[PDB]
Order: sequence, then C-alpha cells, then structure tokens
Amino acid sequence: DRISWLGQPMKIEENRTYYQKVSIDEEMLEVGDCVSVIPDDSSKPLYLARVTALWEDKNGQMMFHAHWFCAGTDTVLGATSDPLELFLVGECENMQLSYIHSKVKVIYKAPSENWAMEGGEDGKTYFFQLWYNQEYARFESPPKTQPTEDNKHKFCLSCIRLAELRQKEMPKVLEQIEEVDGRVYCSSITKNGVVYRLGDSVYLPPEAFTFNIKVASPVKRPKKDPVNETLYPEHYRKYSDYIKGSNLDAPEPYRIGRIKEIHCGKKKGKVNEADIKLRLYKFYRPENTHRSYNGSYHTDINMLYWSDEEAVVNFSDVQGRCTVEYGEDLLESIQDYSQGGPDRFYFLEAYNSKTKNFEDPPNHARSPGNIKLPKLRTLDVFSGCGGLSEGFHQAGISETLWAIEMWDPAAQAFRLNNPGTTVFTEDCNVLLKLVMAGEVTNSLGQRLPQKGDVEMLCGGPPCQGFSGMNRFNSRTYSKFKNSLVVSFLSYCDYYRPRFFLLENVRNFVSYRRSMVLKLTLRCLVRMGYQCTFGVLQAGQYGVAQTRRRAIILAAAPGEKLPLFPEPLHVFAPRACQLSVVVDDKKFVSNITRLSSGPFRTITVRDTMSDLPEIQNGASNSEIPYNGEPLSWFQRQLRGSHYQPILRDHICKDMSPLVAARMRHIPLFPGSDWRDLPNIQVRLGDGVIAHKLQYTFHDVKNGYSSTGALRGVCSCAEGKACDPESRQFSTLIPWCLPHTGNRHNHWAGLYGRLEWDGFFSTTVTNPEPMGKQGRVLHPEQHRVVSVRECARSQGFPDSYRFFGNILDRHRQVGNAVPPPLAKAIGLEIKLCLLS
DNA sequence: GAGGCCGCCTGC
DNA sequence: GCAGGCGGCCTC
Ligand SMILES: Nc1ncnc2c1ncn2[C@@H]1O[C@H](CSCC[C@H](N)C(=O)O)[C@@H](O)[C@H]1O
Ligand SMILES: [Zn+2]
Ligand SMILES: [Zn+2]
Repeated sequence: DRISWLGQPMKIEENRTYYQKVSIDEEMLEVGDCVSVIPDDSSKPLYLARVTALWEDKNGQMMFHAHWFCAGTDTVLGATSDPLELFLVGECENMQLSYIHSKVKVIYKAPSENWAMEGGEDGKTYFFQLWYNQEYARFESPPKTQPTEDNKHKFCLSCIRLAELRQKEMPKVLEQIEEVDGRVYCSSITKNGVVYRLGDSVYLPPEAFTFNIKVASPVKRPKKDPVNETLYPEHYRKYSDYIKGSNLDAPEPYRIGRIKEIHCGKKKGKVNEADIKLRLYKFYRPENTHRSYNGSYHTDINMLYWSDEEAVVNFSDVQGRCTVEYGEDLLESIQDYSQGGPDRFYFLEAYNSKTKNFEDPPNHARSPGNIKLPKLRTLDVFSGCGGLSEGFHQAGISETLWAIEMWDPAAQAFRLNNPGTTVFTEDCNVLLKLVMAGEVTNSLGQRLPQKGDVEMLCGGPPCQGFSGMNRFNSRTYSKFKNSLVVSFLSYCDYYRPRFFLLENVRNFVSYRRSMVLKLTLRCLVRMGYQCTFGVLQAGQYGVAQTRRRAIILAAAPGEKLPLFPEPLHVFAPRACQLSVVVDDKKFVSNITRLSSGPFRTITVRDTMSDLPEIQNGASNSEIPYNGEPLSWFQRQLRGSHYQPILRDHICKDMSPLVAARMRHIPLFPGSDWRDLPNIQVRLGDGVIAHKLQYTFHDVKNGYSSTGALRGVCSCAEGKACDPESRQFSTLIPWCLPHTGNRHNHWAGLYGRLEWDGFFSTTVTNPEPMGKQGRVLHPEQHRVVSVRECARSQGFPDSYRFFGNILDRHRQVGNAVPPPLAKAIGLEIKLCLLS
C-alpha cells in the first residue's frame, strides 16, 4: 500500500535518486532481495526476480529494476523440473514497486568444493545453480562478474550481458585513413569479435557477387517418352519427382573476396558505421571457372584462383574472416598449411576470364614481402569399433584408456585401432557395480578406472529402440536397450568427468514426447553439470552422407561449456532440418551458418571414385588399389605414404534373384525398384523368376494406361489380406506393391546412389529391401562394399575392422563418423584453452 | 540363417 | 502432403 524510501539515497543521478532500501506495507526491502510479481500477459501464474536498483524518478514515481528468474517449467526441462529450482536468465526490466506481490526467499546453490568426489516449515525456499539460455537450451555456470564503486547501485547481470553482446556484434570502424568529399576510407574495421584489415580475406554469401564467367541456362529435360506400363507396371509410383540424395538443391559455398578498399559515408558529422562498404578482388573457386564442376573433381577443397575482378559489397554481408595465401609465399608446405588451422585457402595461379587462361598472379596478390596440450583421459562407453574416440583422437583432445563394449567383434576392432586402451567386454552395469564395490580389477586382471582417472566420458548408447525405423520399439528388447542411457548417466554421476558426451539418433529428442531428452537433461542438472543438446548433420562436416545425430554435451562446474561446431561444408537443405520442438517450444543450437559454408559438399564420386571394380559377392579382403587417389577426400583418407593395398572392398553375396533385380535397376539418379521391368528371368540352375501378376483392383491407384489392374492382394480392394495371394520369386518384389500406398511407395528400395549425390544414412546392414534401401552402386550391379560404407562414414582407409562381412558392416554402420567427432572435439579443445 | 515383410510410425 | 532412416521379427 504505502511505499517510502528507507535510508539515505546513494549516487543521485540527474533524473534519478537511487536508494538501497524501501518500505512497502511495513515490510522492508533492499537491493539483492528477491520478489514475486503477477503477470498481465500470463498463461504463467507467477514471476520472480531479483531487485537490482531502487531509484526514485523525477516524474515522482518509485521504481526498481527486476532481473527475472526462470522457473524450470519454462525451460526445456518442463514438468520434469524441480519445482523449487530457478535459473538465471537474460530477461530484466524497470518496474513500479506497486507491482511487487510479495518478498520471496531464493538461495544460490554452489557446486561443493568436494563436488568431484560425490555422487554415491518454510512455505517454500527457491534455489538457483545455473544460468539458462532460452534460445539454445544451454545451462551454464553463473557469471563471475562483480560490482564495484560505481556499479553497486544499478548492477544487473542481464543488462551487462546484453550491453556486451550488442557491443560485440555491432560494426565499428577501427582505423580511418582520409576523408574525401564525404567518403571515408578505412584501414581497419570490426564486427562480432572479428577484426578485418586491408589485405584480409572475407566470406560472402554466394549471392553477394557474380563472375565474368557466366553459367549456362539451357534446355531443361523434355519427357523422353511415355513409359510402357505393361513392361514397367510400377513406374507410375514415381510421380513424386523427389530424388533421395540429390545434390541439385544444394547451395553454393561462400564467395571469397580479398579486401582492397574499405569505405563508408557520414551521418551527423560522424562516420556511419551502420553502413560500411568493402571493395574486393574476387577469388574463383575451380568450379567457378570455365572448367565448372567436371573440371574440378581432383582439386583441393581449399584451393582458389586469384582474379583482378572486383566487386563492392556491404560489410553487413560478411560471414567471417578467412585466410587466403599465395602458395609460393608459404614458409611451410601446402599440406602442412592447409592442415594447420580452419578457414585456410591458397592459390597458385590467377584466372583471366577473358582469355580463359591461368597466369602467375600479379605482384599485388602476394602478401607483404611482395603450448603442448595435455590429452584428457577418456572413458568410451558403448565404444563400438571406435569411430567417436577416433574423431576425438584426430582432434587431439583425448587419449582413450578404458573402452567398454559388449559385442565382441566391435571390442576386437577397437583394440586393433587402440593399442593403449583397456577394453572391457562386460555389461557396463556389472562393471560399474564392480568398481562401486571396491574392486581394483576384473577377473581378467584389467585395471578398473577410479574416481579421478576419468576426465572425459563419452559414448553412443544403443539407438535401436530410439530409431524411427523400429516398429517394435514398444516391446521388451528395445526398452532394455533404452535403460542403458540411464546406466551411462550413472557413470557420469559416479566419475563426475570434466566433459561429457552422449550421442544418439535424432529421434532421441522426440522420443516419448521428448521425455528421454528431458529426463537426461534434468539428471545432468541435478548433478550440477553445465549442459545442452543439439542436432548435428554429419554431412556438414565432410562426409557424403545424411546422418542427423542428437548430441548431448555437459561440462563440470569449473569448466567452460563447449559450443556445437559450425558447419564446414554445404549440404542439401532438406537434409539439414536441425531444430527440435519440445513441449511447443522450438530449440536450435548455437550454429550460425544456415545456408552456405566454406567448402563444397563432399560427393559420392569424391568418396568411392578410386575403388577398383568388383562383382556381387566379392570376398577379397586384400586387393591392390590400381590407381592413385582421384579426390581431395580420397587423399585425406588414404594418406600420403605408400599404401598399395586396399582392405575390406568386399561386398555381400546376394541371391541369384536379388542379383538379377540389381542388374535390372537403371543407372540414372533416382532409380529404384519402381523401375524394374515385369518379365521372366532365368535364375541359377533351372530356377525361373516369373512375372508379377496383378489380379486385384487397387481402389486407391485405379487402372493403368493399358487398362490393367494395379493390385497384388485383396487388401488393395479394402478387403482382408488373403494368404496365397502372396507371390514368390518375382523380379518386382511382391511386398512392395503390396504395402506401397502407406509406405510412400517404398522409395529408394533397390535404389542407386548417384555420383553427384550423397549416401542415405549408412546403417548396420545394407539391404536393398530394407527401409533405408538405396544401397546399390551408382554403376556396378551390387550393394556397396564395406570399404565404401567406411568411406561414407569418413573412416581413414587404415582403420581396422574385425570379423565377417556382416560384422564389419555393422561396426561401420554403428559408428559416429570421425569427421563429426573431430569437429565436436575441436570445440572441446577450445574450452580446454582459457 | 539372412532376407521377405513391414507402423492406426514419426516429423516438419 | 509426403519424406525420413546406427530397424526388428519371422521364416523360403
Ligand atoms: N549392455 C551393454 N553394455 C555394454 N555395451 C553394450 C551393451 N549393449 C549394447 N552394447 C554395445 O554398445 C555399442 C554401441 S555402437 C556405438 C559405436 C561408437 N559410438 C563408435 O563411434 O564407433 C554396440 O556395438 C553394442 O554392442
Ligand atoms: Zn537489467
Ligand atoms: Zn494384403
């Protein structure tokens, strides 16, 4: 009711006199106290905030600054959240004291000084541990920022964080050269923490500028002819026009300019920073020259051509800084330079767009002259053959002692690639129990890891139940494989590592209305871990495959919570849907490159083009490459050292019938079972594959052009399935027309890869009749080999697999692609520094 | 055995 | 509307 200032006003401003205390209804209030408020726009019952400032206005009104908390129910957590728990957020605002509903108790819960070694009345008392970022779903440690002489009156973490953020992202001119008739020339500018100078290079969107070389529009493909429905009875199911793994809609990688001039104008006597122009020399990517794509197949993805072509461009369009060097200017070798840091390109020649020839670069294209990092001791659970820890190893952040893998062939393979790790094949529940019970070793004399040994913990838990392909996920098997993530969390609790990584399939975020996700995040929060989740697309990290994977990252209290890696390669946009919705809110990762990227998309050609031809059933585990690496990608995976022998280029031996089918799948992109002819085929011995027979009306699909029926079963007519309607050994598989109408016509089954395209998600057993079925070679009539699958996953050719062909396929299919793991690992490395 | 057969699927 | 996709289960 009545509000009155208690005490002497501190630091009186011009329009404000700030106070540290006030009285409302006999109750005493002070800065740092917390308070309740009732919202007007609320579907949410209550608001809670800290009082940062108490000033009175010259308008006579009496004000305070509110730094809002967030209730765990308003975070990704939701109803799983602890009801007493609040999080700090970047919401704050000025408000009239009249609005305070009450004074509430809010306590800060710090991670214990012993935190690492743990994990074995009052109408209500609120608490907070972590600061929440609503946009990225990041739970991070509170800022350490402290108030001082001038701050103590208005000090607000939200305000500060906002001021720093918009200060850092706003464009500013650093150095000025000369003013002429209103135009200012600048030597130095900055935005978003990056400093740009004359002579630096810059990433622009593909649309920023064009090249003197122009691309040709010409004639689109006219219908080659009407199809013959008698011969090709299932072709009509192709009306969609969508080609799985097509690269046609893939964006171009960034344009790259070299900065020659920088200018802007003036506004109100001062330089207008909001508008800054850059004048650039354009670089050509090889595919931008007349050579186009088919002339660039063999070039380094980071090689450019210098040109004197210029363009003017807006600063605001700059996507970031990159390094471009003249090869001969290099103190080190080109490989060493390319491998030494991100955003690194080079050029040897220059491109004349007029003459279409390559020249030594002009003198002005030349540059002037014209800490041992300790590896985290890592424990890899559900290690598989080791893809994930292989990626971490390439990133130099981890040395993996202790892998746990239950499936023997995978553990063997891990061992073969990891001479220095103790690999336990036990059930992880059992092992955890053993170490919990005080055991130093296991029956085999393998030393168990103990609290303090494990710095980093990582793994993919079984994805079989979480997979959207799994019809039976509701049964006992899939559920059993589901409790394992809780087991993994138990490891995290017990060992309390500095860094935590959990990987799974994308569907892991949507499963059981996102309950799994919510519960594991809640778990990590209870433990006191900084954490976050996100979905990454492997393709954006340099393999030619669509693999969308859920990644959950946690960091111990003392650490810095890593960020998800920014995409390196462009990739087809439909295959890029990375957002997740939980409880009606949309969440995205910290990732800012939504359209383009620094490197061109890695292709199927780039992946397997060097592999010797083989037939269905090839069993030769060691055969010579006959040839050199044909691509950048192949060069990266084959190494530079003499290595004449190609391993695992074997492929499954498919039945005579399946092999005839494969033989009749056309080579063209988007080819699959729907292109099969309906014809009789002589199989092995006296076995004959008879035509498929259509004896039922399909009430949905109607009659063919010829007038034939389209049904293979009575269910086509809305009647119940009749067994004995089932036809055997037909070229066109009976079951596909059977259920096609509710399966999207089983697109991709017996499908081919295309050279210019990418692989569909590489699974544990390539099967042309499997739900993910375009496993055919772009050319040869056979399923992809183990080597080819390994390549699709970005494994080095030297990585060893163990067991029979199905075993190796499964080890490959299960793995986190090393390039993805490498990217994530580099983010972690970023945290290890500072 | 590994291949024929497949969800009142999910998700934007 | 239609495209995704470390699949499981039952047996030629
Ligand atoms: N109960 C259990 N205890 C320990 N390991 C198990 C297990 N159940 C399944 N596994 C194993 O966990 C493995 C996960 S495969 C994951 C591979 C890894 N992420 C990589 O990059 O290579 C499977 O191969 C499976 O055999
Ligand atoms: Zn504020
Ligand atoms: Zn039927």
